[PDB]
Amino acid sequence: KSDDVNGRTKMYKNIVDGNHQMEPGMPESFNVLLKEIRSLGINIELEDE
Amino acid sequence: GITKASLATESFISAASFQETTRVLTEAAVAGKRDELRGLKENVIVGRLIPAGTGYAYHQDRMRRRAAG
Amino acid sequence: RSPGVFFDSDKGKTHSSGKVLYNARIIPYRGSWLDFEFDPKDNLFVRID
Amino acid sequence: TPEEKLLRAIFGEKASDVKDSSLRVPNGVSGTVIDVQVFTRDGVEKDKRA
Amino acid sequence: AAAQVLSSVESEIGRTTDPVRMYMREMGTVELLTREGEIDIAKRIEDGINQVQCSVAEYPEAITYLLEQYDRVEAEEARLSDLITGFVDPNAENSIDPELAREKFAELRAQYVVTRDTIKAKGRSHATAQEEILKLSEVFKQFRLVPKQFDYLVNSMRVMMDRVRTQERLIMKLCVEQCKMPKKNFITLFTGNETSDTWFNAAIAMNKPWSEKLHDVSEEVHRALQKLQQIEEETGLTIEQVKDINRRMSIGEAKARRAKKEMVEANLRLVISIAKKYTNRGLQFLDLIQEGNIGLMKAVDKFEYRRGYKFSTYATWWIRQAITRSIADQARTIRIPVHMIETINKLNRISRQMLQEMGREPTPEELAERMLMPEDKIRKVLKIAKEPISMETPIGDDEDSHLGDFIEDTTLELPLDSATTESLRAATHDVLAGLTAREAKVLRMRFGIDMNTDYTLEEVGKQFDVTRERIRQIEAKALRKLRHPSRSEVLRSFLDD
Amino acid sequence: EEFDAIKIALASPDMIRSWSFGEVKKPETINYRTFKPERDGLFCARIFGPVKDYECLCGKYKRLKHRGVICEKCGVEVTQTKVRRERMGHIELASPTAHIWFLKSLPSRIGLLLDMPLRDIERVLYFESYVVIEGGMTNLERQQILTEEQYLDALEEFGDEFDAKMGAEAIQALLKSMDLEQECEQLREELNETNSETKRKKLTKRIKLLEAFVQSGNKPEWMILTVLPVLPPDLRPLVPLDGGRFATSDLNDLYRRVINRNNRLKRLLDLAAPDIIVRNEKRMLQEA
Amino acid sequence: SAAVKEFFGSSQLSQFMDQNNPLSEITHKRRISALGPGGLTRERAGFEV
Amino acid sequence: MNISDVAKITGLTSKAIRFYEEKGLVTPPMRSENGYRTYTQQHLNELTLLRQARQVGFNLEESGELVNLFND
DNA sequence: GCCTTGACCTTCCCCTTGCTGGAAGGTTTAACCTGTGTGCAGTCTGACGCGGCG
Ligand SMILES: [Zn+2]
Repeated sequence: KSDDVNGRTKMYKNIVDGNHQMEPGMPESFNVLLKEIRSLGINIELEDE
Repeated sequence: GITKASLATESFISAASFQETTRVLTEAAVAGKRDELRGLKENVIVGRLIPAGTGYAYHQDRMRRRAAG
Repeated sequence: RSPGVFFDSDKGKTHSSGKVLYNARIIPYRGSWLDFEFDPKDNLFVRID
Repeated sequence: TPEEKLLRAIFGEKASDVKDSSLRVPNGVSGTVIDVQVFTRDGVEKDKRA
Repeated sequence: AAAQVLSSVESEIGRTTDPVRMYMREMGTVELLTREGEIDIAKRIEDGINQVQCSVAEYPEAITYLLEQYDRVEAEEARLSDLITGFVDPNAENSIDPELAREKFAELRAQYVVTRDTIKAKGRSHATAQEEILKLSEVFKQFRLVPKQFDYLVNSMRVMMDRVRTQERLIMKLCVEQCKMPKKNFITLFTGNETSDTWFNAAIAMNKPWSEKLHDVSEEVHRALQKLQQIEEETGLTIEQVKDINRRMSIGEAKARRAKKEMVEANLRLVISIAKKYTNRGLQFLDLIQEGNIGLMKAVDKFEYRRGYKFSTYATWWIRQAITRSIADQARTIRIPVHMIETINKLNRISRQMLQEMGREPTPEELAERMLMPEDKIRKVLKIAKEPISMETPIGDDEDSHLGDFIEDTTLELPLDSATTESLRAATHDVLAGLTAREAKVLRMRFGIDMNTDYTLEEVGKQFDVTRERIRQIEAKALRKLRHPSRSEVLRSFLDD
Repeated sequence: EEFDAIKIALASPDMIRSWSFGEVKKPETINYRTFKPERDGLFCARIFGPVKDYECLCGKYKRLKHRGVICEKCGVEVTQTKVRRERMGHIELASPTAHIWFLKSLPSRIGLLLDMPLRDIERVLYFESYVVIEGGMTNLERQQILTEEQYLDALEEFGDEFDAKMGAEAIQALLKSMDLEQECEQLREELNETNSETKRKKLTKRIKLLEAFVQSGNKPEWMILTVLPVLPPDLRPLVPLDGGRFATSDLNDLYRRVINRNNRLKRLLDLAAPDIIVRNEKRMLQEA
Repeated sequence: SAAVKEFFGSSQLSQFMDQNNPLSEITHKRRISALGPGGLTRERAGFEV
Repeated sequence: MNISDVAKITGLTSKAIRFYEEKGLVTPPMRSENGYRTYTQQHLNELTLLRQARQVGFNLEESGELVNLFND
């Protein structure tokens, strides 16, 4: 209802099929912040599981 | 003290949220930091479940997955 | 606040002393300011702007 | 896209090289018109209703 | 003394940060010096390049010389353009006709053909051979330097020396890093021979127990000296006089180099004067000041002294042009080249006087008449004349929220129309199942459905088979199959899509 | 989506390059009527990727038909315009420069490391006082401050036999020089003699700091900038509204001036001109 | 003209007056403040004033 | 020569001369390094010939042939 | 429903006079003139660090 795009679209399409289900991802403002740090000379990143 | 305990924290992200994020991330990136994602906030920003409420019952599954890779 | 010249007396902000801090000020309609004041240790000091 | 292409291959309607910019009533509003005012440059033709 | 006072001030800069103070309080150190500074610095610069051009002559290695370039440009029977204007051109202390050049380029040939024979007259350095050297030089020293083309004549030395020099370094890279060698003995012995490895045995005569271990790299060492020796065969003259001429004109150019400096430090204050006269707020102080400094560079780097005026004014207008360009190239993230810029300028220069003599703002037709040029230019100018307005301006009464909230992402999708398009697709292939496999499949590919690319009439044909017009009639067939007012209803609403 | 943990460290020139797609070379953005990005400007689709969903700059390649393909007229690759978000740029510089955070916060974290005042370092990089790189001779020492007249008196005392400088590359080479290790063990044992309040605290923070540099794999070399990254455009846009007027992420201005002075330096670089004005330009960069 | 028109229309003193009621007008012009230039600010200001 | 001085001497303008050179209708004038078309007295009379050729009625082609005649 | 079969149309690029006008992009003038600033900013302030300084 704010950020993630795949989810919002998918679920719209799904409740119109009477489906009350979710399929999350990751937000966008988060990755925005990542870029805006890496601008500052920063090796921020993420660890695989 | 209260606020200084907020800043002086194991993790850094919730510390990096609200009061002088500058010094936080400076002294962090010099140090090779890494948070291990058990705070609430830490799970908020990603949007993952909290380790808590209803979600503790699944986060414990994730914890023994951390043990069992 | 009008122009002219005003006085005031601050309440011992070296409250170690608990002592008065007399000071005086002028204000023009245009130009530069001027501040006269007593220190706690019995000496005048002055500062423009 | 090939499917809108398909529909307009069936019926064959087109669009001109013009479209609409129709001012409209905002949602939920309803009312009565009682005046109009129009302004035009000094030099351009004042059209019919102008 | 200003460094005496910069000492104390810098000792107690009250945590000042502005480089305005730094640069201005530095350049205030050195004062004005002109009106004979100008001319003595000028005489020093011209003496620098004079001793250069003196050095240039008597050329054993730089065999391609001004006579060669003058025949190369005279290769195709003709030229009087600028590249001759640099050439010999004795000033009577400027397009050049043929006969004058052919004469001036002839007695030099005479000095060469009478000079190159005595180089072998009992040595490179014979009395009368050096007489012909010094006489060829004197023949040239009445003349002047010749153009930037001559740059490559100097390069033809450097690119040799750059190589030769490098080989010595390379030989040292092969001789000096692996094994031990002396550095008091190697020098004079190396200076001794210069031609053959006789210094080898002379140096090793000390018996040098490391010199006994001269193995496993000598196949590189002697082959790196081979490169120097083959360059020596290519040159044909062993080097001490080329070094002479080189450092001669090297101090000759450093002369003009450092002499033009004090002219840089002569007139900096006019530069800042003008830049602040124009720091009426186009861009900013310092960059403008710095373009003015380039101003002063090129003003000095070409200067004519003979005119007898003050250097400074010549410089002044050159500086004016440099900065008054650089204001207008940059100072907008949008590029509007200069022509539009001066149009806007003169437009407003007229607009001020229309404002007075009307008491009122102008009309496009009136100043079009006064300027004598047409409307739509003025239109698109004033459309284009204005600048952008800063995403985060405070549109609120207070800092309520800036302009960013008041913007739309009018670019991407409608989820409604996205789902609608999915539904279009679903209904369409459902119908295609209802028509002939041949027609439906061939039309999926003919319109490019079910793949990336769109085939056409004959290509779809000659895939299928050679037909052309019955392919069209197959299309009409499928239309009849689809037209069919029982199946339209899955798209009779997409009728309105 | 899924992942385990966050990871932070200092960034190498090598990796800021590895992230980027191609280097920028000029400040411009577009035409003033044919609103089209240029080459090496700021919105050049070649590096950042295309402008719309799979379309080149001239319209050669379109509609996914040539997927991993390039209109080498301009040189823009056929892709979505979804990567406006992602593809950052990079920039190389003439002389590197120092990150204001790594000193001008309270305690420096870099000058502090060298026990050095801030004021000295200020006097260096705003080009007010030379300093010894390192002691070639026995007379003078590392970290030894020099004013230009005093610099020179030492110079005419020796000439070649020492290494002195004003500017950052000085400091670059300096912090490159040292070793965490032995100084760490020194300050460890040196704690023992006067473990009063001050000596103890100072040695403490330094030892911990050194060990932090060690075991993180971080580096002092990377404290400063031979490189700079460029943020993608849509995060910093430049767009009209209805009235026909553009608006500008003010960042854009903050970028663009910088670039031009860099290249101005590369002009003067061909000249070996008076280093005074060159210092002026360096100052201007650092300030920007 | 630039100065004057900027003042009469972009200072934070000029406002779009109140066409609700007559008294709205007469009071909205019979207002006094100490905000704006030569003035104060609520965060800078306290209780005595 | 100076290209404007030449075009005023022959009455033409520079793009006229350039059009004719594009059509190979005269001796080639060199440039200078700055790029100024080096015209000549040869180009003077070639251009005056090519000038009056069409005022007479000779097209681009046959007037080029007339400058061939002169150059012959 | 497989084949042409001939013969007709519409569009789209490209070409043939004699130039013309426009846009963007370059380089030099000798009478001269030599250290800003320019309107800030009205001083919020308590807790807390730390630099110098005793
Ligand atoms: Zn393209």
